[PDB]
Amino acid sequence: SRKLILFIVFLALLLDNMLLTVVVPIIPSYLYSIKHENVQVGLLFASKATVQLITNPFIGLLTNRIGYPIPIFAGFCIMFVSTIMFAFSSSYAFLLIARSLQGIGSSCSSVAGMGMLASVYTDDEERGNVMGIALGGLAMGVLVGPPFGSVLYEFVGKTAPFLVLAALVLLDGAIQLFVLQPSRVQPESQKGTPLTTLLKDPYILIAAGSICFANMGIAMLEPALPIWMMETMCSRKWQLGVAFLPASISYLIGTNIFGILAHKMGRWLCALLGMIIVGVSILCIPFAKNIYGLIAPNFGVGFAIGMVDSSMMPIMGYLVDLRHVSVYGSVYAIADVAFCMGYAIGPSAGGAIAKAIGFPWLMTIIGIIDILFAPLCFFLRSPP
Ligand SMILES: NCCc1c[nH]cn1
Repeated sequence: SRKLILFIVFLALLLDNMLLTVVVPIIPSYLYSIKHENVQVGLLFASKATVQLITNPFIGLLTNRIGYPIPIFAGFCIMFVSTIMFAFSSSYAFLLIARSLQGIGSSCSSVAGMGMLASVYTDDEERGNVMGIALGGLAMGVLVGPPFGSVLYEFVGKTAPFLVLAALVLLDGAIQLFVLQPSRVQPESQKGTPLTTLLKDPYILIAAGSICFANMGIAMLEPALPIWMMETMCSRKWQLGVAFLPASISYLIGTNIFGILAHKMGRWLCALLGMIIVGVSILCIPFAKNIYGLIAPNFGVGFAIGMVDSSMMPIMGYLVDLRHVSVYGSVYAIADVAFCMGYAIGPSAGGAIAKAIGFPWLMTIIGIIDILFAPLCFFLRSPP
């Protein structure tokens, strides 16, 4: 019964994304009051991604030395401490510390869980099938985070969503202790194909670049779209809120269906078509005149990014087996670094560009870049 390991990675990713999305509404409002009674706010937002990017390679190396369960449980402990600090700390410095620890725990959870899922699901088809579910864990977390945080903030109080998240994290830790049992440190058999050799690989680089650009598109789109909506359409707050909902719904459906549909169609073809579709949707976003015009391109963006992720993570695992030794911590650290590359410089660079040139020009540039990179996914196809 290795399904319990899938549940642990699903719960870990889901709770991580719940915390990440509950935090985004609550933190600016709380700060916009203590200061009374641009640089630092962006630093607080990007600290999680920056620290996760920094500590991904170290966790990738550590998983080879001490196995996966100890990093997974450590990621749990760090996440629980970060949740408690979010609950009870009300200073900006402590908020930054909590964000940095959340990033460290996110790195541990993501890298170790993806490596463990790759190692226990050695089959090519089942690897993608379960990684679709694991990736849909993040989509479910993103979907059910903001409403959960909002209702628990409005009805009970500020610390209630964080306390409930901490209780759910404690239950996740109890089941982790029951199934993983990190009683002792165990090493893996062989070495790990040092990162210097993995990054020289053109195919691993192509997969990481496709993931990075597909995620950077949405990472620049998500914070820079509401500003342009207020500039042009003068939409209401709730319209600014439900505009990106189709992207999340479509990402969930696309991930959960293409985790299985990518093997029969071809993972390279799925990534190529995903890049083309996300580029086309990003190009067509600026032409929408109202929310009803933005309903479909956001769906396309989310669907295509789901295809890209669900086809490219199993490509990373397959490439490490095909050309290197079968150790996955380092390669999935590479993939996580590719994700946080978009997640870190996404908002700031996107805003800077949208200030220098118009928002439609930024969207056009992102779309043409994605479409131009799409042919590069052809080289990922198997020789036969
Ligand atoms: N690691 C986050 C993957 C993702 C979800 N949505 C967009 N990208």
